[PDB]
Amino acid sequence: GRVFRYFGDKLLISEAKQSFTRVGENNLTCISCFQPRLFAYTVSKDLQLTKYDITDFSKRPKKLKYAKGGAKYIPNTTEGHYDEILTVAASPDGKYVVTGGRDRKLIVWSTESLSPVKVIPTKDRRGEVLSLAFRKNSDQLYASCADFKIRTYSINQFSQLEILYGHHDIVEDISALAMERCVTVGARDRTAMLWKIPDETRLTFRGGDEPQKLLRRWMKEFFCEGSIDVVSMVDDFHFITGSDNGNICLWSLAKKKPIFTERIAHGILLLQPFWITSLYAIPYSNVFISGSWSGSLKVWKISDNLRSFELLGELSGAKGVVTKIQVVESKFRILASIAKEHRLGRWIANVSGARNGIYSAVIDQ
Repeated sequence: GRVFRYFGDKLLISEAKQSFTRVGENNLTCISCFQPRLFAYTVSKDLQLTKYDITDFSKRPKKLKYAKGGAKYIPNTTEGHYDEILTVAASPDGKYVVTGGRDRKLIVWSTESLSPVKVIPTKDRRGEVLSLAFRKNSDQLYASCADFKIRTYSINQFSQLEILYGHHDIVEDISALAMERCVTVGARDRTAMLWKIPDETRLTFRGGDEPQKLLRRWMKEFFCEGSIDVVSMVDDFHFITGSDNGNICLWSLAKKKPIFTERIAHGILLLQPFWITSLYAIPYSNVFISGSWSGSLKVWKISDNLRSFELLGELSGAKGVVTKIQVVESKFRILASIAKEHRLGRWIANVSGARNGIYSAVIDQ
């Protein structure tokens, strides 16, 4: 279960085909893609869940069906959303799509009819759902929540399996592959945590390095980190994080500190760095994609020795706040949800080219 996909150098990024599709909704917060006919699912603060056919890389995402929630659904076990949907994940088997958000509910819908087949409450008055991730090739779902807990589920049992404890702030983002494990990030706790579910153990990785101290040890020959916001797993032994100081860090499970750091990865604009608001490592490959609100999607390549990563290129048609990135293949198709606002309501001054919809990029070789 390690990195074996080396197509980073092959990618024809400079000649990528770019498109954008407007939606009549406000503020996409997440996008989830299904891969065996390929599908995408989008959720919005406007309480809309939408399904797209994305199998034809020649044409933009084709809208198939939608379901909108609303005030009607105030109780929390009703089969509809009544507060901001923050996250969406498509089940690996093609049968289910599950949503969650500020109304402290998981709602699992059938992909067939886009109808709610099960509603599973978190049962906590602070348990907002912030992020979802299925174990790959499984029905095991992991939901990171705002009450500092990660909840696990068996989706074809429609039940809650257990609860994981460790974080000391909201668990903003969570990533999982094929193993029965997951990575989470705790925002202001400035930790990433690796949960080995069957071993009942957990690794803890710490950021939040004092700049004066960093400068002090750099003189042996920058920007304050206040939150680690995003995370993505590249293989069963490595992962990447993104912070609100622009840092993209590569971590190995064996090391306490990051094995590599690219500081202010999306630049600045006395000095303020662009946050990393999106991060997706395509599983077991040497490429990952990063997003902010700086107007482009940065594609990076990891070294074959896994000790560094480097800038492959930029996808510059991606104006707006990138809230989520997914990658599908047949040819790579990058899909990214673009909003005028940050998923969680963090305040963003002047977003250039603010807009609502889905960015698509098709890359060859």
